[PDB]
Amino acid sequence: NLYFQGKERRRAVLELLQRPGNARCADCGAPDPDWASYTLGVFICLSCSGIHRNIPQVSKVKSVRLDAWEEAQVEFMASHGNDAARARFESKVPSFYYRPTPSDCQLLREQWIRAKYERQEFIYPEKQEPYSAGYREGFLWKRGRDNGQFLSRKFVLTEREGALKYFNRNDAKEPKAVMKIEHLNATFQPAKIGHPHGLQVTYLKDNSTRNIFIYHEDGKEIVDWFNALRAARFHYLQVAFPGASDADLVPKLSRNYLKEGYMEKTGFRKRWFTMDDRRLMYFKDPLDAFARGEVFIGSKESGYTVLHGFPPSTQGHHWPHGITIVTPDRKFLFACETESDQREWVAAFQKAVDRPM
Ligand SMILES: [Zn+2]
Repeated sequence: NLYFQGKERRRAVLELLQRPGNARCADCGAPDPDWASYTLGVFICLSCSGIHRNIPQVSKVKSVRLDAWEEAQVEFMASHGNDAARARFESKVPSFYYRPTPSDCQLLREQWIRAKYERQEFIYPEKQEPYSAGYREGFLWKRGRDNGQFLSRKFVLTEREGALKYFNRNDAKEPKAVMKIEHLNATFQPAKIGHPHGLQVTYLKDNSTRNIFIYHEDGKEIVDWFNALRAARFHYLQVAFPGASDADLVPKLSRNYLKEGYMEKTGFRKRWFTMDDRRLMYFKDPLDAFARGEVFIGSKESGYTVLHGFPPSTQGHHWPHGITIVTPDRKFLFACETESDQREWVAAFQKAVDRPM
């Protein structure tokens, strides 16, 4: 009964999706993947399948449900799969190495797939040296301090000195800037930086917060920089926090910002705000080289409250939608342009409020 034959082959491959090990995209972790690399033997989301197609000499994809399958292809998935791929392709992933989520930028999702399956960095660990050696140097494009032009500059990350440094566009032996690892936070910001490989590096200098904005033409190179920076952070935290587990530390290597955007602050004046964990920073503009100031936001239990609207007898022209933050010592007033802005900011603030000290 050929109908039964066809049906059985179809339900065989579907049943593989219905294995717990295959319940999430192999690459980004999105639930319920619908596609497959029948050459890598993994189940993946639509988005990751699109990336896989761009490495055709490595990965060939089909829809699990909507494409025709050969017995041997189904058999290959059955002998392989996502657990198998974890053991094979993620065998030697360093603890510091950033693993992308579905909301990450394309660069990170793409480079993850390439690192695992193309370059096979976690099968052959000598390939990990760019981000594992505690020393890395190379050229990067850096946004001008006070202008929008990028200049190519030599950067050096040196664990021995606990710093990232760059140099002038000259022969000089002494760096232009030294950025200490202890308070360095690197996040990818392609939208903001206006380059798909745009990396923001934010650090503490002379008890003030500073930003640089850099990129490399090559996706691999920038992502190597990023992971090198994480390595340095990790090795730092390990020293700083004896007895802390890997899991304790890894979430601290770098931190995406809870929320960023324009708000008005007390007259009222528009500033670009950035919520970094418990630290609400502001700037004149997103590409400002320095923080103009900062507000700390502790726990509800520590006397912090987030309230909607403005207090009675608030005066001025402002944006319509107010937020008040009550601290044990002070009051902070903000005005948001829109309600969704307000809702968004309220929630970010509340995240800090709701989290114990
Ligand atoms: Zn995916």
